[PDB]
Amino acid sequence: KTYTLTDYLKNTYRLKLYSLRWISDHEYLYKQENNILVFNAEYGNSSVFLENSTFDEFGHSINDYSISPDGQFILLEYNYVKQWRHSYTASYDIYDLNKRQLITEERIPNNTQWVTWSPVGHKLAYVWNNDIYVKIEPNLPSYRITWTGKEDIIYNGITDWVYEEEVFSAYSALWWSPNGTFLAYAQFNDTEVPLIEYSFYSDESLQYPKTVRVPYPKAGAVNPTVKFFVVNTDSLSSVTNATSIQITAPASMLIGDHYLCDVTWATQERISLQWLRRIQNYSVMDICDYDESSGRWNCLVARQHIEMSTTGWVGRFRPSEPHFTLDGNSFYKIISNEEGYRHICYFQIDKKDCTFITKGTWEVIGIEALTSDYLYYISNEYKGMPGGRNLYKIQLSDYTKVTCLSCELNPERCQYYSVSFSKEAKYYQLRCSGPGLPLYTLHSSVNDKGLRVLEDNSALDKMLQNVQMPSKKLDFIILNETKFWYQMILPPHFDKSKKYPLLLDVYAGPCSQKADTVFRLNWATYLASTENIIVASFDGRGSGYQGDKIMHAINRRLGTFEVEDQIEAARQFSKMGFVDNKRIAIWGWSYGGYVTSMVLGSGSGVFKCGIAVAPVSRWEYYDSVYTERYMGLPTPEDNLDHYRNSTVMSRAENFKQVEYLLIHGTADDNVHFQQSAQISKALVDVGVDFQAMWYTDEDHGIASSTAHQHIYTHMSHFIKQCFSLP
Amino acid sequence: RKTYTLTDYLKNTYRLKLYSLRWISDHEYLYKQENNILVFNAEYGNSSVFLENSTFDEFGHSINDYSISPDGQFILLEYNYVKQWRHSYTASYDIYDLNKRQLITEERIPNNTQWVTWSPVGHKLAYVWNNDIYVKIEPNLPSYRITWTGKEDIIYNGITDWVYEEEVFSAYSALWWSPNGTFLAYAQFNDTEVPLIEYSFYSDESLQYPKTVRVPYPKAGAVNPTVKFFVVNTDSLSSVTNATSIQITAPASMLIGDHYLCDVTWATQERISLQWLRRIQNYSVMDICDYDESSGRWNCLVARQHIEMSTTGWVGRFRPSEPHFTLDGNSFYKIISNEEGYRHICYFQIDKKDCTFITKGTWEVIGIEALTSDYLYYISNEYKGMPGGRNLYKIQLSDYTKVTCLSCELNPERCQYYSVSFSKEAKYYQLRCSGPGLPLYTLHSSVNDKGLRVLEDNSALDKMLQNVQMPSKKLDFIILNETKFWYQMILPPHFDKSKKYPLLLDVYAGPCSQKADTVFRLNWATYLASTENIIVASFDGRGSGYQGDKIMHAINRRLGTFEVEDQIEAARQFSKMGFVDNKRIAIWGWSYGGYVTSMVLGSGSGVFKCGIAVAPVSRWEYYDSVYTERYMGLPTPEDNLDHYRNSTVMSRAENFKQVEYLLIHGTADDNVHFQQSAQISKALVDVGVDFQAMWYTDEDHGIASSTAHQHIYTHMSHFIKQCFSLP
Amino acid sequence: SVMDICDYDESSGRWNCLVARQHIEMSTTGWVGRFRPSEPHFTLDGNSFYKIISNEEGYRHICYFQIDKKDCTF
Ligand SMILES: *[C@@H]1O[C@H](CO)[C@@H](O[C@@H]2O[C@H](CO)[C@@H](O[C@@H]3O[C@H](CO)[C@@H](O)[C@H](O)[C@H]3NC(C)=O)[C@H](O)[C@H]2NC(C)=O)[C@H](O)[C@H]1NC(C)=O
Ligand SMILES: *[C@@H]1O[C@H](CO)[C@@H](O[C@@H]2O[C@H](CO)[C@@H](O)[C@H](O)[C@H]2NC(C)=O)[C@H](O)[C@H]1NC(C)=O
Ligand SMILES: CCc1nc(CC(C)(C)C)c(CN)c(-c2ccc(C)cc2)c1CC(=O)O
Ligand SMILES: CCc1nc(CC(C)(C)C)c(CN)c(-c2ccc(C)cc2)c1CC(=O)O
Ligand SMILES: *[C@@H]1O[C@H](CO)[C@@H](O)[C@H](O)[C@H]1NC(C)=O
Ligand SMILES: *[C@@H]1O[C@H](CO)[C@@H](O)[C@H](O)[C@H]1NC(C)=O
Ligand SMILES: *[C@@H]1O[C@H](CO)[C@@H](O)[C@H](O)[C@H]1NC(C)=O
Ligand SMILES: *[C@@H]1O[C@H](CO)[C@@H](O)[C@H](O)[C@H]1NC(C)=O
Ligand SMILES: *[C@@H]1O[C@H](CO)[C@@H](O)[C@H](O)[C@H]1NC(C)=O
Ligand SMILES: *[C@@H]1O[C@H](CO)[C@@H](O)[C@H](O)[C@H]1NC(C)=O
Ligand SMILES: *[C@@H]1O[C@H](CO)[C@@H](O)[C@H](O)[C@H]1NC(C)=O
Ligand SMILES: *[C@@H]1O[C@H](CO)[C@@H](O)[C@H](O)[C@H]1NC(C)=O
Repeated sequence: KTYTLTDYLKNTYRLKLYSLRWISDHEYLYKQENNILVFNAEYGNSSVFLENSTFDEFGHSINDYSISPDGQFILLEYNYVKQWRHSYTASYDIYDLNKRQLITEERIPNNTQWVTWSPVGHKLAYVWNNDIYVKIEPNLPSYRITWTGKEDIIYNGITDWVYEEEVFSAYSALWWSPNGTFLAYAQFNDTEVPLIEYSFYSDESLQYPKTVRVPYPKAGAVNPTVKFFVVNTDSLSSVTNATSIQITAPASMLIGDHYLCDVTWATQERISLQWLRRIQNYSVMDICDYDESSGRWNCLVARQHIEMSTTGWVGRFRPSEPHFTLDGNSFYKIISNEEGYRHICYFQIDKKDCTFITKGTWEVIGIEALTSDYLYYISNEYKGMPGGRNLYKIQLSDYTKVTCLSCELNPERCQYYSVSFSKEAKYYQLRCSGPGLPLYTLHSSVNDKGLRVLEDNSALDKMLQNVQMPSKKLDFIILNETKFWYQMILPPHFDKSKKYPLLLDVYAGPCSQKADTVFRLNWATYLASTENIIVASFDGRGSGYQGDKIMHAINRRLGTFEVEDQIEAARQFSKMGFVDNKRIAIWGWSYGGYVTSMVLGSGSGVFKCGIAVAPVSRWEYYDSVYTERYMGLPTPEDNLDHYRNSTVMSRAENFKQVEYLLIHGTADDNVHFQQSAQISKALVDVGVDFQAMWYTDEDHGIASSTAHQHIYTHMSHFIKQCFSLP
Repeated sequence: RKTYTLTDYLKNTYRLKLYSLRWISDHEYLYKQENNILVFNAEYGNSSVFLENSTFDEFGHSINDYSISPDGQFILLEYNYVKQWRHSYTASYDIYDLNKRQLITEERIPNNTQWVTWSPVGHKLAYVWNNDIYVKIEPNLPSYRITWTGKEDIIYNGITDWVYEEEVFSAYSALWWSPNGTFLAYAQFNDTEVPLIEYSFYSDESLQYPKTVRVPYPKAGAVNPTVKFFVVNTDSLSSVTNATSIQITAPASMLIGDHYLCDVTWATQERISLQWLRRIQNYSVMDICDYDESSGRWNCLVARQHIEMSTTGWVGRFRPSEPHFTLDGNSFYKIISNEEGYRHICYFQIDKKDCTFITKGTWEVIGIEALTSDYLYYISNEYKGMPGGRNLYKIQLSDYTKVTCLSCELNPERCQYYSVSFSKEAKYYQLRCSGPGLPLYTLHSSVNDKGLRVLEDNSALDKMLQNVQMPSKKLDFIILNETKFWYQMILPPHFDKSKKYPLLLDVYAGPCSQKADTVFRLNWATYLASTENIIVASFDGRGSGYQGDKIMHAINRRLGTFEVEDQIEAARQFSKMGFVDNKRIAIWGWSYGGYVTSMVLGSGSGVFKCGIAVAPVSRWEYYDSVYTERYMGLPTPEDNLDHYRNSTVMSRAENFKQVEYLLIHGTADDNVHFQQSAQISKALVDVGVDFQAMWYTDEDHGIASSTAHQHIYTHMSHFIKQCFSLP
Repeated sequence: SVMDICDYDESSGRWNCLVARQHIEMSTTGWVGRFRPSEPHFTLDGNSFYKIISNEEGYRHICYFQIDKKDCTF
């Protein structure tokens, strides 16, 4: 038997996880059953901590919970209503975590946007109607920090649509000081930001469709503006409104449109801020000390470090974050070296030049932990594979003596790692993501030895024994003296003397990686296991984790090299002799939707057919922060010419050679239906037949249980027919 | 050799020729030739060139349409045509003088003018601009502002709001001149509490943010626009003072709740008839209103009121029918359902309560086309007992039993569908013939009744078409409970009853619909029948029109029931007929038809393999109030909510697992909103049924754009071909 | 009246006057200046300037301004 569509859609063969949240440097929590238990590692044992049926009589079903770092209060989250990718709305209730009695008075209000404990003690910070509130005790009246909060126009301590999606990847824009004395926050001003407007059809009982109006800056439009503040949570009278000390952006930033792109505390009294110019090739970091006598914040002009880029933009998606030594007089941050590669720099607060603590033809992925002895980080060095993740440990006292940690713990099963550290890194967890079944293991960083297996996924392993699973290749091809990596999802009982159809699974967007060592049970698994379709993905120009030379390649030049490199990919695959040339398809979601569209638009005649889900159609339609990073401004004096040369509409005439499926959710707040509306219109006008599917009230995820089920069924029907599959 | 292909249909290969004339006097009409516009003498035809097409080019715009003043002195010129809804649009206007030689330059008609009309004699103008009414006594003089209240999307003076345009007046105009252009009567519509349908218009790829279009549109049960009525006196317009308009208020029984103004007809120089309709559309009232000098006001005497009601259904076919006053205005004729339920001509006296019927029978009068003093002229489907035929009749007024069929016999093989254009006092008439053969336009005298000349016999079209293998049309009936129900079939050429043909059921099936008729058409079906060998059939079952009230009011308060079942029963009778492949029977429709199709596909009947729904209604709460409520009453617990509730297509989603479905809809459909199809797709996704969708960006209800018209038919053609396993 | 202080940004090529370097001069008893606001005399480094302004007794005296501080000293 094979891994069917219903198997993927009903999640029969489930990957097991080990999610743990460290309350301390010793103990973590795990939902094992329905209820929460406290685990250790010092003698190794564990005990039952609390039940989801200690709050059975609560009345509601809790969406999430939160522990107050001191361990005295639990914060229960229910009435969850989703907004965008991260933003949402909930009701919150607090318990005296000891007595497990509900805190009855001064309750946190319904319709709260964000809530967060101080890193120590049990202070609260919440956002409600775009305003910031603070609760020193979970049973005392809140202290109202901001008063400017206005729906859709002024966000205090939460992000607007674009800062949520592209800049912070979070709703909240609040940052407590290490020891909970100071609360920093951003305030976003959407006043002149244009609204995207779209209909929401709602339940069928809704007679007249609603119009949703999100302030959303499309490429070139009036962006939001941002101010930054710090407030002292201790000294906080009720007799007088709380005064909030502003920190303005540096001069070189105030001179034109800009973004606040990083917030990192250093000590109780030191905060660091990274600002980005709207043209995202220049970025500045301010370090700001508190003044005990002023009550104010001073960022020294000489202390300003600058992150520049003349080959492309800055960062991978945003400038990298700093990690501060305990004294706060020094920090490490991942940056690009003189020849492309992204490595860790040791900055001395009181000067300009870092020195690189790493070098070579491989990028560092992220800094995971810092002690005053070593520095822990993830990279793709092992076996010079960019699609692999391994955990490394570098000695601060000697930068040349770098010991690996994960790489060889299990080489065959495990080439892709992530790590969750304890509260001071006395222990750490390893998520192995593949290419074998995910493996979760608890280690001690004391003597770097392994403690125990947390999840070896043998349960899933056992019921995958009588399934004919797809296999997976992961290898490079050389193009113009460059290693370009691809992956293949090969059908079981693969026979390279046979000719298999192929689906090119494309994302291809800036700094992407579709060819990795990650193990996945997805739609491609069904396609190979059942339909005997090879599913392949190729990391061409503009993909990530290979240096600035490959990644910046598409700078100001989207819809070119990454599009062209996807076609060349197929040519290479087919010319490996196991591919039916006559049956090659292409598909992608979001950016990949755009690339698929572009390829089917290119007229190369490699591709028989293709699917594009929520594609971009022309870059002016997508949002400023993302689009402008790689494209610039759509003005005649910048890149308006190329914005025009990259629209899918302009290639409508070419879709006559291909069978095409275009799918889009009508309530897609991210990639707007508009984009697909313009593709279809463009196609109609040249007289090309294609398939279409809108999804009423689905967003960019098309993630409703029933919609998800439907879109994959539909696409399966499409691909099979295109492929003459019975 | 060859057949009627898709490109044929789509590229308009075999054109159909019309003869679009405009009467101007009693003996003369206008036609266009080399683009040159000529006047013809009906008696002789010694036709001279009226206005050669070289006069308007250096003038430098696009002459979309034109209009002569009735006295013949001035030509109105329409340009910058920008469409609103079905009828409503906006344009710039220049006036051209024949006598003074050149065009007018001073006090010019505004850009963005909503509507323009001449007085019925002379050369007065009345126009609406920015929802307000203006009058030009002389094309060159300043205009007198009649109304100061008009506010965009809210107060509509002399033009209709969305619903009144589509549903009541089938016009953008709410202006009616008195016969000799002395009085200007108008309606004012208020949409203050009318909710707005809102939808994205996407425009050119150059528009960065989609525009939200917003339109006052009462859905079933929603707050309706209100209506007031006025008459102004144009001869007594003062420059020094604001012109006063006299309000005629609706009768007591109408103000007692929501209502509509449905009809406006001037009777005489100083007499107007107004028909009002209750919101529950089974009770309507006609007011005859006379001017009174010594008061200045208008009086509609209670004793001259005329109630027109229905207990089986609604009043009228779609609206109460219009009066036809005798020259002296003391009497009128109108089509009303009789005691048998058949629509016939009733003769009414202003100063009396009962009418007397002057036609009767098991058939219906379609329209009163002319009324002289010797003859009533009317179109009916009496001939041969074919409800799908239309012929011309004259009633000898002096003895209404003496009736003559003017068109029946002229050419009974070629011609059984007719319409008529009468000259101003009916001295002459154009007869248009629309089927079953090729269209035929003929010009006639009323005195002798002799045919004068063939204006257009489509021989040009006949020439090419005898090389093409064309489908026949069979028009017949089947008997269901000793009731005849008619169908038509577009039969592939060389049709063989030994063979089993795939069948496509072409469905409208709205109230008072008629899909089975004698009209000749060149459509998508002509292609399916000729090229693909699909039998396409249509069937007029219960709810359908021109066959009496018993059949038409059968769906009263019960939409999405009998008209749906009768479509299913049709196909059954069509299989049972012996020349139909059971395994290949599809169904498709547009508007109401799209609703029926969807309702049939979800039926569980299992008769139908696959179906196509274009811009369907999904549930009746989504459609406009005056159409829907005519048939459904209000969606309330007190009226007809349960049935609104049972008659949605969404509640049948589960059953779509049984058919192959294609659901198509334009996004800028202001009529049946894209909403309706959004809710269908969503209901289908929710029960895990696979269907096919196609949205059309910025298209409206007609999906009428050149390229979008071609696209949708090509798309449908592929769906049908696959469903029927055609290569 | 408002004194803007504008710097040439090298990478830009453009000129920029930061709002925090804006200096306001106004009068409640009449017009600002003798016939126009007074001209600034900058110290060599550009960071400071002297200016004749009316003092709180309506007497025109030399005030010492810092580019960043709103308030001067006479
Ligand atoms: C978010 O940004 C908005 C600008 O996009 C800010 O709104 C501006 O603030 C000004 C002061 O409140 C407005 O009015 C000015 O008021 C002064 C008072 O003395 C008058 O002299 C000015 O003539 C007057 N300006 C005008 C043109 O009326 C601005 O008009 C106003 N701009 C807007 C709303 O578009 C918001 O205050 C800001 N919010 C926060 C808290 O940062
Ligand atoms: C259009 O209709 C509205 C009612 O929907 C009328 O507005 C009312 O005006 C009267 C004044 O006599 C007020 O008492 C009401 O409060 C108003 N209603 C609302 C909610 O606006 C208005 O009179 C109508 N306009 C015209 C031209 O007749
Ligand atoms: C991890 C998924 C993701 N995350 C992000 C946000 C970060 C880049 C910060 C991570 C973005 C940027 N909006 C996208 C994205 C969306 C649309 C397009 C045209 C391009 C990129 C995606 C892809 C997706 O939503 O499917
Ligand atoms: C002849 C065209 C037409 N004219 C009219 C207007 C009158 C009935 C007054 C004549 C209407 C009524 N809105 C419709 C119609 C539209 C939608 C629906 C659900 C039902 C009926 C159509 C059908 C169409 O638009 O194709
Ligand atoms: C929130 O929900 C409802 C208000 O409709 C009410 O029963 C309850 O008191 C509210 N609770 C809080 C925490 O304010
Ligand atoms: C705080 O500020 C707001 C408006 O700025 C004001 O209305 C309110 O009274 C103030 N509250 C206190 C306690 O001063
Ligand atoms: C209408 O439009 C044209 C072109 O903009 C212009 O010549 C004319 O003066 C405008 N207005 C009037 C009053 O017709
Ligand atoms: C007529 O009425 C309008 C609006 O009521 C008023 O403003 C105006 O004074 C009058 N028009 C003239 C010019 O007499
Ligand atoms: C038009 O009709 C009105 C009202 O009957 C009357 O005053 C006038 O005589 C008529 N004018 C002409 C020219 O017929
Ligand atoms: C008989 O009456 C009608 C005739 O119009 C027919 O369509 C229907 O099937 C029958 N009715 C019932 C309920 O038997
Ligand atoms: C960033 O990009 C621009 C546009 O290509 C380029 O001219 C320059 O290198 C950078 N601009 C600035 C102001 O730093
Ligand atoms: C400037 O003058 C105006 C008008 O005389 C007056 O309202 C105001 O007092 C003055 N403003 C200032 C800033 O003194």
